[PDB]
Amino acid sequence: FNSSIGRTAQGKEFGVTKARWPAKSVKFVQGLLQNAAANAEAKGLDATKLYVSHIQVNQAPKQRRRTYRAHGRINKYESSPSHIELVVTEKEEAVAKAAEKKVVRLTSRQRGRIAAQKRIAA
Amino acid sequence: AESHRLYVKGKHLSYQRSKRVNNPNVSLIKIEGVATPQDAQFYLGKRIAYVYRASKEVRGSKIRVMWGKVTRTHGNSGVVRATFRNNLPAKTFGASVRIFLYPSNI
Amino acid sequence: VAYGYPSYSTIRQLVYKRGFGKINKQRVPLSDNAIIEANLGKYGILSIDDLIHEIITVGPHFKQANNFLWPFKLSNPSGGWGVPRKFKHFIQGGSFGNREEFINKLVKSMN
Amino acid sequence: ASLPHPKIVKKHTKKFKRHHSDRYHRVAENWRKQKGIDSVVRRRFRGNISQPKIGYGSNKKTKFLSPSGHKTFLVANVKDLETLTMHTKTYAAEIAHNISAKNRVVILARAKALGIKVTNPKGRLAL
Amino acid sequence: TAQQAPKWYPSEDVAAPKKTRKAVRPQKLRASLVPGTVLILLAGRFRGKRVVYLKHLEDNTLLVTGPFKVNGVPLRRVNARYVIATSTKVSVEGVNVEKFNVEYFAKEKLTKKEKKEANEIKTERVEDQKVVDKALLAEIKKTPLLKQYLSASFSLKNGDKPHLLKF
Amino acid sequence: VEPVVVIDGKGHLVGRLASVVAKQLLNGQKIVVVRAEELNISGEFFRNKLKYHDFLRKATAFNKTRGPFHFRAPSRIFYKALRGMVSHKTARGKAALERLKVFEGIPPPYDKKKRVVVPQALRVLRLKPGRKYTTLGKLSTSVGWKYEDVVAKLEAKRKVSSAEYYAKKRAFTKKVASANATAAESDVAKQLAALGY
RNA sequence: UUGGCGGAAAGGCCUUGGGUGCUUGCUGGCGAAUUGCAAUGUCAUUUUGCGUGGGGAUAAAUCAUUUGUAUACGACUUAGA
RNA sequence: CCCUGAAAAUGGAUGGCGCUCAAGCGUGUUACCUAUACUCUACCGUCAGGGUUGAUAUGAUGCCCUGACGAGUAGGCAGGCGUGGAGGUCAGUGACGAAGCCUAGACCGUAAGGUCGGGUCGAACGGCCUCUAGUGCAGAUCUUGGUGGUAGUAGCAAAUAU
RNA sequence: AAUACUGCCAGCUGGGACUGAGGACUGCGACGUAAGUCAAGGAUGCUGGCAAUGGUUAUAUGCCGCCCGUCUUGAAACA
RNA sequence: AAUUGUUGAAAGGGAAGGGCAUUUGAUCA
Repeated sequence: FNSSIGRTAQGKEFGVTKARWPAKSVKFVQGLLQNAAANAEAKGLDATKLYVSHIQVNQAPKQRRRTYRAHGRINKYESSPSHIELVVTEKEEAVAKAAEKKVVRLTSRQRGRIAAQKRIAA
Repeated sequence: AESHRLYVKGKHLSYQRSKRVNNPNVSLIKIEGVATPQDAQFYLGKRIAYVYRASKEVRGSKIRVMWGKVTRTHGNSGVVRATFRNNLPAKTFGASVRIFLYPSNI
Repeated sequence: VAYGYPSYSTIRQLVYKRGFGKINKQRVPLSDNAIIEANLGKYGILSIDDLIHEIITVGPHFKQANNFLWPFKLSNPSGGWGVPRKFKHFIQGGSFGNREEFINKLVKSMN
Repeated sequence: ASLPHPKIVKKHTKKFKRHHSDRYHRVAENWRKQKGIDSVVRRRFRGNISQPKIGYGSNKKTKFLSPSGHKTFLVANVKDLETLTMHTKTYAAEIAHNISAKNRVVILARAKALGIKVTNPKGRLAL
Repeated sequence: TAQQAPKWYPSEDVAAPKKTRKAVRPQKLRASLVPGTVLILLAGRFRGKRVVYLKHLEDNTLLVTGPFKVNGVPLRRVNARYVIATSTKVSVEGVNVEKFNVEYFAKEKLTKKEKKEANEIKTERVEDQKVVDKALLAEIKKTPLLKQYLSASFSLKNGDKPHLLKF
Repeated sequence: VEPVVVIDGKGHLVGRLASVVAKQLLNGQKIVVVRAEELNISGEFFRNKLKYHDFLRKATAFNKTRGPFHFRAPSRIFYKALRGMVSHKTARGKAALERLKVFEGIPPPYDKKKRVVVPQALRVLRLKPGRKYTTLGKLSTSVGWKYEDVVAKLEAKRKVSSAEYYAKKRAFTKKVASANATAAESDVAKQLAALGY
């Protein structure tokens, strides 16, 4: 959602040219972040390795309002409330156990060929 | 021996087609060294192989081959018609295929 | 149409290869002399050779012999029509018109 | 355990979809003949979809035949399963979706006892 | 019942096939294929290697030899469609090939479940091969360069057209 | 046969050479064309100049930067000729185009390689004796090309170097022929003559 | 390994001396199989990361403030350890 | 044959590239490519000509044999799928899960449609032979409800000023 | 005399592609003195490999493909 | 369902969407 918005040099670090400085959304996100941090502290997760692994913003039911236009016409003037959710997680990913054996099927000619290579090579 | 080849080089030109309609079931193969149907009527019934390579092993090898046979001659330039068990992906309009010498009558 | 004088060899080839009879308003193939005798024995014709003879030499029962035979459905000529434009006269360089004895080659190519 | 039958061939393995089904959401994926005066599908131009025709049928000898060679029969109880006692070579049982597991296990046991193939053996069963 | 009843059930009685008037006849080999002929194999492990035709087995595969002191192909059976018969020929008179036959090369079909997921030759077979190749080289040595010719392997070079090459 | 085929542009008809090279590229053979400034076109110099002026006249009215790009170099003219012959819009045509490499003169990575001529696209073999032709280099330098002298000097230097190389090669070839003649008149020579080779 | 030539895209070529193999130019010996009548019957190259040894040095840009030869915002042009 | 006669407005048409003992023009001869065209074969449907109660054995509206054909707007006829209800039957299914919904999962039927596997879910539902209709949507500037591009855009600039 | 051209062979033969429908016998024919056999009212024998072929969907490639319904002789229309 | 946000997969030189056949990726008896 950056149609017909102004450009700035503060967004150059992200590679984009059009960026803004929202206020209400930033305060709401910061409040929910502090709530998540408090929840993690209460649960027992240290804040050293906590990273925001999920976030989601959906549209809430609209609060209908009214506006007045020319020639005695009534138009649509509601809001767009947000449903915000977020999940922070402790980061821990060193290595896995890979896949299974993945047994291959060998033709008789293929088996003879590998036997020949084994017999010939040291 | 520096050369170990038991086949004949061929180029996949295109399918048996028309101005606006093409038939993927039949392809056209040009044989190097053949210029007329009189000498093109020697590689008839021979098996053509497209030998391509993928990045995933199927049954121990990453090289997969599509097989077909020469049906008849097409044109006066030595081009021949070919019918494959599975039609060529049409991305190989100019690729190199191997026409084997079997079944051999000579 | 293209029409011309046929020969015995091409008549025999036509009757042998694409020879079909008309029995009970059906196109029953002629692979034995029994069917020909059953459907044409009243006119003295009882074999495929007799039918060919009646075709080549016009006789008393040529009308019935021709009516018994289904029209021959031939294919396109194997060696081509030999002309660039079919819809021109034979003297004008096409398949349209009388071909006289030249019809034998075209008939055998198409058969 | 199938009777010797000719290889099943399908003249059209694809699904006949209605025109503009992928263009408009109101148009569902159910075939409807185009009756428009200038409909390209109805006029059967080159490069458009193919209308179903009488020629796309299947051989009556290999019609209604599953790839396993057994005709599909819907069953709901043991008494229904007893119908295919002397016809197990051509017909295969199929438990409907409304039968609970307590009857499904009994139906499967009876089918195994009588040598009747079931097209859905792993249905509503514990993993 | 979800489905009421099939009105008529097909009879589960198999029908015998009709009598077929398709007899078998011996294979008619090509005029260029005559025992003692030098052959070039096109497909298989020993492709390009040159061999000698000895006997026509009853199973429509030619008995061929790769005499072991020349190139190392064993006494085998080869299909008629995977061989090119060269012009040169070395006779095989005095070489007994009556012992070799179809049941000589017994497959002994491998076991089903136990596949070679990991990890031989008969002394009788070695003995027959030695007996054959002794006389084979004894006759072959009468003409120059045949031993080196058969030891060398056939290959196709650039500019070589098989339709104009008289193999 | 050769993975890359080098074709000289001397005395070669533009249209016939373009058709041959386009057919080869569609077949799947890598082709590099050198000395494209020496290509010859049938008709007179004034005729081809008028044709090129007519081509130049064509341009987009509202924005001349989006109109036809009338390239002036002889190599670019040859490339445009082949592009008018190959379907560049399709991916196959694009691949055929990338298979092409057209240069003016004899590049450094191609001076020491064999050059091949097209017998069915040569002016001396197709044009009637006494017919008027033109030079692509002269046409380009009259139309607006500005690098006629540079390529001429480079070609002169390359010709001098190649002449020295051919002098050395001719000396070596004479020595080899003398060695073969001395080796002749022997039993191996008679057997080879009897067996053809 | 010594030297020379090549700038158009040189990035390649020639050459000097030694070492490491082969040499089918000619004459011998040894083994080739149970891969079963063909089933591409691999050995070439285009990138990314990983692991092992030798080798080369420890930097800039943007935002922030400000300048004005610049401008709607961008952007341009400057400066301040 | 060619040339003057022969001049119209965005930049362009033998399609263009291009072609000159032509790849231009007239004529003569072969080879080559193809239409849902022609010949044969496999399958489906329709029509016509027939056989088949000497059976346990049922569907003679069933089965099989032979031949021919298969385009199409308005329109007519015929054969079939599905929806809301009622009668007979399945002594039908189901709280250990009925209906509904979702499901680039599977099967059958050329097709309308049917069926299975999994998740959600919570009290009803289905097959067979018939009767009945308020029985099938893609449009009618269709009636109602909700939702998108525009769009975080126009704009929130009269009335002296914080 | 030979040869060119045309037409005939119920003369022979080499190579390649598609198709395998029907399912105990019924008929028309040939070989064989005779048993019996056959290319004679629709393909069988042997052998090899695997227990990958193939179905659905996404992308890619070669070709084709104008927007649904109505009015109209004429629709995709700048109706 | 229209619409919207994240995760997972694919494509994107002035459109997307479809048909004729196949390669590759995912999945399937």
